[PDB]
Amino acid sequence: GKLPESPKRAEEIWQQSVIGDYLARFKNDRVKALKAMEMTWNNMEKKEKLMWIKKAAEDQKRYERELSEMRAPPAATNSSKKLE
Repeated sequence: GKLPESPKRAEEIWQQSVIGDYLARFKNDRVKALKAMEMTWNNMEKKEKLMWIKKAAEDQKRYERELSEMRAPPAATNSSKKLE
């Protein structure tokens, strides 16, 4: 495929999700944002971490598809195929 996108499951769904409010607080606090997010993810365990993945992994699809599509003229019909 492509390039559509490429979520990132964990760091994607969540980072973008929080980093915006984390970077916003200090207006470029990223330093804190990255931690507040990193830590907060690891201290949690598989709970957060694993699940964060699926959020953007669940979202990653859209985007896989963008690509694949391409190549998935079939990967679209002949798979990419549909194809069943």
